[PDB]
Amino acid sequence: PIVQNLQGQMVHQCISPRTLNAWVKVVEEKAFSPEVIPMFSALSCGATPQDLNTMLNTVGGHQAAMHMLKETIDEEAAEWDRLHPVHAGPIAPGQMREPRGSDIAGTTSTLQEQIGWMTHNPPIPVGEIYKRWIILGLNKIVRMYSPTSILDIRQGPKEPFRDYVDRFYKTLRAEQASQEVKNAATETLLVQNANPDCKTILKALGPGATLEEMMTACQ
Amino acid sequence: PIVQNLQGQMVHQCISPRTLNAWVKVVEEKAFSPEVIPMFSALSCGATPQDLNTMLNTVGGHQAAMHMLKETIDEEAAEWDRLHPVHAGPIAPGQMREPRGSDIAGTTSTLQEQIGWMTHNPPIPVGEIYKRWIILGLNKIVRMYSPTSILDIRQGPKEPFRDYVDRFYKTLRAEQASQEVKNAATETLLVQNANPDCKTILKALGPGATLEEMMTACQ
Amino acid sequence: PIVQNLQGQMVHQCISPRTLNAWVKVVEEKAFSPEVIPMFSALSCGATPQDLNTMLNTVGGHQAAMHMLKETIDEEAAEWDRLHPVHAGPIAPGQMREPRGSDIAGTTSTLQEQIGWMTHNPPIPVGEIYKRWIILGLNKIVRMYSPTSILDIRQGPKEPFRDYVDRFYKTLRAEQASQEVKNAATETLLVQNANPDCKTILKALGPGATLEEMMTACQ
Amino acid sequence: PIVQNLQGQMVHQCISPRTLNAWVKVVEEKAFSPEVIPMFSALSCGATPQDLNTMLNTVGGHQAAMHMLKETIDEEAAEWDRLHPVHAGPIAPGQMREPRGSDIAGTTSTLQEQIGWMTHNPPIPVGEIYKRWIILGLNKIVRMYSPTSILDIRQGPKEPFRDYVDRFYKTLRAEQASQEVKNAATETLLVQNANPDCKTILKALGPGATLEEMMTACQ
Amino acid sequence: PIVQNLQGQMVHQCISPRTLNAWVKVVEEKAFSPEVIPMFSALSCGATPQDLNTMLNTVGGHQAAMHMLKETIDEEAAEWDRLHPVHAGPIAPGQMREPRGSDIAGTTSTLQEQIGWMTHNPPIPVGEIYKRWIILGLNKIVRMYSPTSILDIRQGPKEPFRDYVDRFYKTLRAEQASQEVKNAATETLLVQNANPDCKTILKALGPGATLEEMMTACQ
Amino acid sequence: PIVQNLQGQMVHQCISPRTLNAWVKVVEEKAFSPEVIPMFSALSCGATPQDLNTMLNTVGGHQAAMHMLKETIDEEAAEWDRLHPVHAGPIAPGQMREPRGSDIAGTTSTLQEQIGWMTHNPPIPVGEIYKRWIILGLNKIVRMYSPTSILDIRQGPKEPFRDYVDRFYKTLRAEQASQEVKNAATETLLVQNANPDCKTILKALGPGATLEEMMTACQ
Ligand SMILES: [Cl-]
Ligand SMILES: [Cl-]
Ligand SMILES: [Cl-]
Ligand SMILES: [Cl-]
Ligand SMILES: [Cl-]
Ligand SMILES: [Cl-]
Ligand SMILES: [Cl-]
Ligand SMILES: [Cl-]
Ligand SMILES: [Cl-]
Ligand SMILES: [Cl-]
Ligand SMILES: [Cl-]
Ligand SMILES: [Cl-]
Ligand SMILES: [Cl-]
Ligand SMILES: [Cl-]
Ligand SMILES: [Cl-]
Ligand SMILES: [Cl-]
Ligand SMILES: [Cl-]
Ligand SMILES: [Cl-]
Ligand SMILES: [Cl-]
Ligand SMILES: [Cl-]
Ligand SMILES: [Cl-]
Ligand SMILES: [Cl-]
Ligand SMILES: [Cl-]
Ligand SMILES: [Cl-]
Ligand SMILES: [Cl-]
Ligand SMILES: [Cl-]
Ligand SMILES: [Cl-]
Ligand SMILES: [Cl-]
Ligand SMILES: [Cl-]
Ligand SMILES: [Cl-]
Repeated sequence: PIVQNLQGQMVHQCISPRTLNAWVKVVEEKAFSPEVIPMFSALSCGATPQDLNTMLNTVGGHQAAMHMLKETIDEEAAEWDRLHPVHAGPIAPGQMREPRGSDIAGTTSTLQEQIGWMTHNPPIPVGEIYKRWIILGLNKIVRMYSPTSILDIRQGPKEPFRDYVDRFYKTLRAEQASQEVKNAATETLLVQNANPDCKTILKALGPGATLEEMMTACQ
Repeated sequence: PIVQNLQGQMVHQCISPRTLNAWVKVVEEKAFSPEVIPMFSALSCGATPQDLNTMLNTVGGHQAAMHMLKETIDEEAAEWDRLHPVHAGPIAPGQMREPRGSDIAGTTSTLQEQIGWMTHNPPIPVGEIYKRWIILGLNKIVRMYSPTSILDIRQGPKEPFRDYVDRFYKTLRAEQASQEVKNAATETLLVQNANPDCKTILKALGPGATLEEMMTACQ
Repeated sequence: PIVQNLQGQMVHQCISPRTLNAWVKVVEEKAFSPEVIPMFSALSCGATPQDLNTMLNTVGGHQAAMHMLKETIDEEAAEWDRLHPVHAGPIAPGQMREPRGSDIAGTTSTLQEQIGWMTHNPPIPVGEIYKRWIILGLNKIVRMYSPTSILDIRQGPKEPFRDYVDRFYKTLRAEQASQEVKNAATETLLVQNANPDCKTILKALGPGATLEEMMTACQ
Repeated sequence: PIVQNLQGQMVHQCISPRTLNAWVKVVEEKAFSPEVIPMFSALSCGATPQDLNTMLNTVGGHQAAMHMLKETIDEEAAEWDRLHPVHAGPIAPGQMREPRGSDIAGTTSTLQEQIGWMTHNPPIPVGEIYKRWIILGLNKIVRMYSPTSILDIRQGPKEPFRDYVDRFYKTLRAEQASQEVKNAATETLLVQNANPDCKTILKALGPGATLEEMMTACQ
Repeated sequence: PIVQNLQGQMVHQCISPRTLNAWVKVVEEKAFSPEVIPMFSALSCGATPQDLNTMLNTVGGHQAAMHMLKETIDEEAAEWDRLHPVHAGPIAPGQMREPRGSDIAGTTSTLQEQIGWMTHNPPIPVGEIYKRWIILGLNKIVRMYSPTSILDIRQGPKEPFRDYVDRFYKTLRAEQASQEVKNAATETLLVQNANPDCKTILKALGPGATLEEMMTACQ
Repeated sequence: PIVQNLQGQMVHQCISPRTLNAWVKVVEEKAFSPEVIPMFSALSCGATPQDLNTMLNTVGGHQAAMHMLKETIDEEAAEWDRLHPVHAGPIAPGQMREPRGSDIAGTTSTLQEQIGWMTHNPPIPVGEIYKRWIILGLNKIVRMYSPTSILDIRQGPKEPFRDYVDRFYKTLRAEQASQEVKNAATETLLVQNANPDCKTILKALGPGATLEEMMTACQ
């Protein structure tokens, strides 16, 4: 990654074996669960496009998802080239060439060029731009591999309300619905999909009840 | 986190894989036991709002609690906006804009802005302010998930007084009662809920006896 | 902890996940064995009062001992206030306020104030003062939880003298007797509690024999 | 490796025990799977030719592949000598001698000479040149040890399309075919080798369908 | 330990949790085998007397040996006081007081005083002096706990000569005999204690044969 | 080891617990396999003679080999003294005394003297000179403990050619034959010791075939 050393200058460091192993293990253990994406974003803190390609390519298996990830990366790279056409001309002695879509993806750019963009003033954060493309493609993989729909998450007649809400927002997180549909899930599906005994209690609670108040009422 | 390097300047460092893994493991092993909160506060030492959101979002499962945590965060963010209304106007070339409630929660603020507030002179510690909101919501989760009331912790007729006091303050810690009710628990419930043999000995001890004196007397 | 960086200035560092995990594990594995106290003192090297409270509060269970530890801390804090009454008045622009007993315990003082005392010239080592209070309370827990008295440690008729001396000083260490009673344990109880065959040999050795000479004679 | 320290100067560091152990373990666990090559490239970040020879020589077993790796290294070293014949003459007091093919492979060059080339201005990156030779030979080992041909990867009549695509691109990755043959694998073999039910659905999808659209259609 | 930082000045660092755990584990696993002593010397590199007492006191059990270690430390401390009687008088503003025997053992000296002696110019290496006393006492424990004498290590009639020499020098190492008795062990006891078949071959080899030549001859 | 810090000056660092443990473990797991020697050379990067003696002495067991290692060290030390007789005379205030053979082995030299030679200008690399002696003795141990001769490595009638070549160069590596005998092993013994079916195919391949071509032909 490109990290600021203990002197105030942005320099390159090699990706650590701890970072490499941590990313491989979480994919082996959790696959494409929703919480893997924030783990990927944190383990790739300050990562160059080369570091991002390293983390992706060190993953063995799940190649169906890894190839869906490449298509999303190519789609975003093509959109970047449509919005940022590179202007031909010799690069000034102290400047950097404009990055193409494949340059941000680390496939047509060298590490020195990636360091040059990320450490420029003002900097071109090709690592963070590439990471946005990767996380976008990873989120589509999480939704595709989500097995259960939120409509099928219903509380059992003897299931504790706490365990049911655990399954509810676990499923809703993988579905990655819109903000409007997710915010009202507390007042709509969570009450509708509860068992008759708890739904009766939640009805007498009235609208605008917090999740803490709803879980307390059905305990 | 924002850490002072070995030169006296506050700079940003990426959250370490050791920190990321340590927080995920303690939640997998201890869930929301009371001692998880001081572990979260220590692992998030100097953490930015982005680091705090990272630690929370890397947690898979327990989504009922994680969503109760979001509501507490939104409640505190709304209270911050009520007490600190942002004043409109162009930001001076060397100053920072006033953070909104969602800016402290890391949802509407960039890392550069969070670094700008935390490294300002005087600094706006949005990371520590956000951590106060998170710990507040985490403490409410510990109380809700506390299974046993302190009134039901009674010493068995053959249970050693040491094991009974272990269960007593373990339950009392999760209940997180007031300081007045918790301080007098030594002289009130701890003696009342003891078995007849030890309660007789603790009665002859008289008021004002230390826990060391009470445990010694019933050994 | 407050550590001297690689430039000669005392600055604050966050407590490491390795330090946090090491202290939690040794309590889970060894509880309050005598050797846990030097491990606590080493793991808390240069620790601030906040770091000390962190290590104590991350311990789940053993709450009977942890509450006995709080009473010892409060007793020492009250003794500190009796010997150091804070003088009222505005603090000079470059000075620090006098710490109260609860300030050294980290309950009424901020981290910045603890850094201010520990890095002062001359420094007020509130971390080492607090650690003395904690170790004092921890030593009382080791004695209370010591199951066997030194008077009951006797060598078996067929027990090797080496194993008996292992049990002897293991028990004596947890008892934490006075220096006078512990120094003469070599010449008094260790010989008296040996089996008849080894006691006969140790009698012919004469007074002033080293433990190496006594163990060799009964081999 | 040759790493830039926290002062802006390229200096040598010893290869860490974490790096040494991580490379030995991944070979013990994954042998010559395709994802081992990006792991080798990352673990050898900034590595000198001596570090590269160290990582290769610490591998016990797989000596058939390790000897095939030596022949590829010798072939590339001979090609380097054909394109870069060293010019005889005394080296200037501040310059470096031209590296031979065996000098880049670390067999006829000292560490000081490798540091001299890598830290030169302009630098001769003998470590990255050697790594290109090693990765080239490692890729030939991956293809040779690939057990299954892509033509034999066909979807079962009841096999889910997701698992079939997992096996498809896993096999195709080890085959390491040309870019033209690999890019069209989505529109050609992946549909041809699917079961009759999914092939019918993929036919009605039409050409130019993304892998995300194809996997969704056969779910 | 007192380590030279990355600026050329000798400063104090806290003993690491890795060092603390490594010393406790090797004692739990190997007890007082001969190879534990060089491990103790390496783990205590640059250690202060406080660090040395920390490592010794973190050891639970083996208290018979740990108390024999204290007597050896007191014997050496008394010998130091006999050779270095402290001269009374006020210490100059830039000097250090002469260390007593108990000051080197870390029992009557503070860490600041130990840092003052070790970082003095010229330095008083109280840590290395104390370590010599500890290693001296540890070596006496290794000899006492050595179960087998070198005279009883004889090669079996069917035992391979390699395994017999393994047992020979393993026993001889724990005995820690004199240099004269240990150097000639190759030409004396190693041949005398071999089986009749190998002793016949070693006799025809003649004097002055290396261990490599002796092991080859009896293979 | 003597490592260049982050300021361009060669200073001493204590050998890390990770380095100490890594060397002990690889000897416990792999003994004296050929790949242990490059692991020893890497773990001892920049090691002083004291660090080298530390790594050797921390090895418990295998004392037959460890004593054969001492004789090789003494042989090389005697050869060093024969080629470098120390010249008597007082050492200049800024110079270092000439190292004897036992000084390079770390037995008659202090750490300060070893630092003085290694950090001299020009430096006397006593650590690398000692390491050459150790690796020389370690290689003789690998050959002695090699159980199988290369002449006895023959391909089974149903053994895959890949597994046979694995056993071939594994045995040849431990034998550590000459370069001339090892280079022609591809064209001589590897074909001669193959089964009749593969030997027939390798005969029709003709001379000068690469190992990749030979393994492909017998697959
Ligand atoms: Cl690492
Ligand atoms: Cl995987
Ligand atoms: Cl994310
Ligand atoms: Cl450019
Ligand atoms: Cl609940
Ligand atoms: Cl880490
Ligand atoms: Cl979890
Ligand atoms: Cl807390
Ligand atoms: Cl701003
Ligand atoms: Cl008790
Ligand atoms: Cl850590
Ligand atoms: Cl515990
Ligand atoms: Cl202590
Ligand atoms: Cl103040
Ligand atoms: Cl004994
Ligand atoms: Cl390491
Ligand atoms: Cl292997
Ligand atoms: Cl690669
Ligand atoms: Cl040169
Ligand atoms: Cl799917
Ligand atoms: Cl550590
Ligand atoms: Cl132990
Ligand atoms: Cl030693
Ligand atoms: Cl003094
Ligand atoms: Cl042998
Ligand atoms: Cl370490
Ligand atoms: Cl071993
Ligand atoms: Cl080597
Ligand atoms: Cl000298
Ligand atoms: Cl093959």
